[PDB]
Amino acid sequence: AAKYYPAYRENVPKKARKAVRPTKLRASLAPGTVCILLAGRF
RNA sequence: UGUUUAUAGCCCUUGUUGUAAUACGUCCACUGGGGACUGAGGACUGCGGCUUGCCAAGGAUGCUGACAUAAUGGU
Repeated sequence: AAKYYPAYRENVPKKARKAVRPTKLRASLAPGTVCILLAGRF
């Protein structure tokens, strides 16, 4: 099959059960809101 | 000074509004937030929920950025 296999039987990680679910933003950050930038260049 | 709701009212008992409210106690296998520390394990098995796939259910993954530097780290 492949060429130059590693001399170590690879350790596959255990199947994680972390499912990505949609972020629930703050109830006060509706579109059209005026906001204040705290960090960054602005 | 003396009296008995009058041109203020109060105290006691009962009825009512009443299945009154609140406080306190207790409980919810009811629920909304904010912060902190930790991520041990390493294919598959298990117990469960959902609808075979999915799942927060036998231990962290995902999306990114900066720097790739003495920056982290050590002496």
